[PDB]
Amino acid sequence: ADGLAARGTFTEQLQAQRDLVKASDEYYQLADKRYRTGVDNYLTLLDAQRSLF
Amino acid sequence: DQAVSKQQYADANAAYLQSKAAVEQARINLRYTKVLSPISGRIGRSAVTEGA
Repeated sequence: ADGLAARGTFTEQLQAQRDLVKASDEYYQLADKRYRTGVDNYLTLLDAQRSLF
Repeated sequence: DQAVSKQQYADANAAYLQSKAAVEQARINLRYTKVLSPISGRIGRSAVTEGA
């Protein structure tokens, strides 16, 4: 029964954490766009990589 | 090393050139003292004296 509970609600956690990884990934992509344009320095891009990892 | 941006170097270079221009303003305003001759030639009276 506890395994059926985990199979019943771990999908609604894995989809949420995958959306979190995708949101942080496109956050890092926007921070890399800001860096390669030249607005912010390299340390904010390293903070974006810290959050994505 | 790209530890700073290009923008926070560009505005710092702008502030450098603005302060250089302000020093140039002060240097011409100090060159306006000890009044230099505009053109070479023969000089007349000293219509003002020392202390006036």
